[PDB]
Amino acid sequence: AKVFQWFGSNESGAEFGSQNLPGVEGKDYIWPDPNTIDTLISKGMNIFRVPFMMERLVPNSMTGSPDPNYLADLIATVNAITQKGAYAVVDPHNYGRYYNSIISSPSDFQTFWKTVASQFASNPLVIFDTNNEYHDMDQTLVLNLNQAAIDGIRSAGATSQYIFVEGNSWTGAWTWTNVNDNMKSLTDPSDKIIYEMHQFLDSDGSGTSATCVSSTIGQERITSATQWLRANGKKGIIGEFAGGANDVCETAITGMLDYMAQNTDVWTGAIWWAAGPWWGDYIFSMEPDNGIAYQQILPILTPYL
Ligand SMILES: O=[N+]([O-])c1ccc(O[C@@H]2O[C@H](CO)[C@@H](O)[C@H](O)[C@H]2O)c(Cl)c1
Repeated sequence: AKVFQWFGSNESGAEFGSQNLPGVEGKDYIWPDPNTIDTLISKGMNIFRVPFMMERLVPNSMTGSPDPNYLADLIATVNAITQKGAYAVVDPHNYGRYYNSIISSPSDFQTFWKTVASQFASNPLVIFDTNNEYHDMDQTLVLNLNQAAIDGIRSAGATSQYIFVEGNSWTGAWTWTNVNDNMKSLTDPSDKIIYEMHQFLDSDGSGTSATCVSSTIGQERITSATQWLRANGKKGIIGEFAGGANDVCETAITGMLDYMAQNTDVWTGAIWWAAGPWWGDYIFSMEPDNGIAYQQILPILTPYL
């Protein structure tokens, strides 16, 4: 049936308006629509990544208590995804930073992660994602933060769940081998680490242009990462990727996914960026029924579902 272990979409919105903390639900940010998630599940997607802000979930100090109202909506979003059998990725979309400062204390980060994991420890369809897109920060620190997250998660008794770890350089697949080699050393008593890498297809890899470099750029940019995963005995996932609704990008997307389908010994699947209810005319919107990617990219993703 399905080609990959996991194939689905980011469900963005709870991390919107990040300049406004705590911000106001329904004004600065919004949670995903369970009904449009239901539509994507019906099409065959089985994984939904849910960005949220660390500061909204655990304000002021990451070692403190959660904010009950924001936590309630995270739980509602997650448990609805998982009630249907799909996996829900809990993603503190924080770039290795808390109140815009590098998270320099692995012990504080471990406590944050025990707190979060304790809210989901009996749900085997939750996936914990240590942090979205570490960047511009010490490389040993990135390793140590990922390890601290794992340690906190497992200390909470959340042992059935996969943990998505992310590297430096915005966890890019194309820069993985030269930047993130030290990530090979991460340890997990559950043996459920997945190396989450992101790959955009525009000139600079920022995912801000709908134009892709070429019809083969996706395969090109993930090839070395694929060899690093295999040689190091690791498993990976593409946790964010996108291209514009045009021929070159559509061919790049197909070529990337086809290459990944030939390498499922290491690639567990792929997650599109992004669906969510506040994208409007976003160049990559996967939100049913009118997102441009839902209209023009989903027909090329269904062959893998
Ligand atoms: O590796 N690079 O040469 C490179 C990586 C990332 C870049 O831009 C960032 O891309 C992120 C997504 O891949 C995005 O979230 C972030 O906002 C961008 O700054 C560049 Cl330009 C280059």
